Amino acid sequence: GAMNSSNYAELFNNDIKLFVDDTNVYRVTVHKTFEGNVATKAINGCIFTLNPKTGHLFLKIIHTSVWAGQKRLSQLAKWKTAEEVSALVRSLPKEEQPKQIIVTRKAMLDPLEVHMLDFPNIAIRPTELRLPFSAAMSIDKLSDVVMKATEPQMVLFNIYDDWLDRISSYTAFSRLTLLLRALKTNEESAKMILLSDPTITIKSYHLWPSFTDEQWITIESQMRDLILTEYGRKYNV
Amino acid sequence: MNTVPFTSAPIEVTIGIDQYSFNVKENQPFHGIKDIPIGHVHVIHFQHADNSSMRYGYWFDCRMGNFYIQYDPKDGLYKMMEERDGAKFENIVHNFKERQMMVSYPKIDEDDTWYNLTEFVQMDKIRKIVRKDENQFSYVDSSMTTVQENELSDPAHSLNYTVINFKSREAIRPGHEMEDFLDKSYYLNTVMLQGIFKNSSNYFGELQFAFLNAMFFGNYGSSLQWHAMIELICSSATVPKHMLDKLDEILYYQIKTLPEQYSDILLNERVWNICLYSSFQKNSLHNTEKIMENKYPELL
Repeated sequence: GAMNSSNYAELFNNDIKLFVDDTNVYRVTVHKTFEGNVATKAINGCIFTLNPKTGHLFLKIIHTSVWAGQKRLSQLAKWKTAEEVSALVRSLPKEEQPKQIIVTRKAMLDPLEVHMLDFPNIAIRPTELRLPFSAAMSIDKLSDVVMKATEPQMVLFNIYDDWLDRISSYTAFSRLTLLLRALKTNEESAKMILLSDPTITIKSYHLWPSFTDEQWITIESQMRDLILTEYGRKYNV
Repeated sequence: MNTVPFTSAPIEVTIGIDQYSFNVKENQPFHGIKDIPIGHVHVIHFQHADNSSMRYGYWFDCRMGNFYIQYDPKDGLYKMMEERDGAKFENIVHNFKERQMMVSYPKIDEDDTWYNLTEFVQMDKIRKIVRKDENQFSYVDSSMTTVQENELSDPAHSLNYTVINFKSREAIRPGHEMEDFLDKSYYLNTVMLQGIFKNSSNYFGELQFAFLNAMFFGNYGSSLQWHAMIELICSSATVPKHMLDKLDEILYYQIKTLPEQYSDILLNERVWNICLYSSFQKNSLHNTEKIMENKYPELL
């Protein structure tokens, strides 16, 4: 059934599973036409497919050419997501195929179930968790490869950098969800917190800065403060 | 005009014949039903006064043999049987008729209700859904599960309705996932009509039989099948015009006949709202939409 606060540890067991987030697949800017009507212009998007145990991220870049001459694009975006996730599963060796796919949005269930009919033993699950994976495009290196793409492309990352050398996958996921929740709530403030000390850099092969264990505690505290402030503002509480 | 004689009525029972019903008292001198119209299937159905659980009954066609009802005190039900001796049977019926111990099938001349509910229903198709090849008539009851319900446990007592599943490889061509899921025309027209049913008449016959089992026995699996066969047509963008016109007539008479008090359990809100207001065929079922809006506006 649904993945929730109750069954959260299941994310870090030894059963291969992927989160799929389709938020950033179909992206547009809304603008005025010469005649004063409104139109959209698509920009490149991405499917965010993440192994929460290992940090392996399958970033399938969705090039605007996909949408050319298609109707009902927000509907099509879900089916295109399910087509590409199905294609990714088929591309993996059997021993690397997921046992479960957790979709962040309930509207992905039917599209993914129908594309995965050939895999009756892979469970397609919704979640009650309100995960901040929409903010993936606030990670500068992910945003940069998506915008630069001139054709459909799959790019592989580890979203945890080298963190699993020092921390468990539970702690790594918690740090990732905190960073993304801060980036989602106040991007400018979160990015200021992450880059404020010029001496801490991002390795060429990494997404996030090279914080010591003590610096990560300071950073995580700054992200928590950012999130609660913004919350008091949002709700006047 | 054919007759189904009864040996006796030893237990108090409500007896149904098609859309009609009669209360019979324990040991009331009741000996059957005469003047049954030839040319249609019929159903004779029972609900005991002491156990209003298990409605049960028999589908039959008097053209196929001489049938009678006899109570079995061991199995505790009214059973249909075939009399193979024509002269014994004619003599039984003639005697009971002379003593006027038979009710008359109470058909109004103007009234095409039964024809309209059974237009495509054939005994030979019923006998493939309800498998008991040694009898020419078919037993159905409230509790019998469908092959589809069983997949998801006694195979010999199942309703072998055609399995319809919108999220199945049968329903979805590899490479046409979105197209086939959002527009079920290939599943309706190639897989079901051309492939399995062979023609719209056999499809409608099964749809009408499922409805009648839902209505007369409260058979839940039958109600599921009736709605699935409606949804498969309404969810297809491409349906022959004769089929849509015929479906509107079929459903109109089904909704007209349904007891007003059973709309809550026998009608699926999602399917009817989707079929009448959202589907490709939202504007193709004028008669059905008008009777549903006047008879069951709460459901909608």
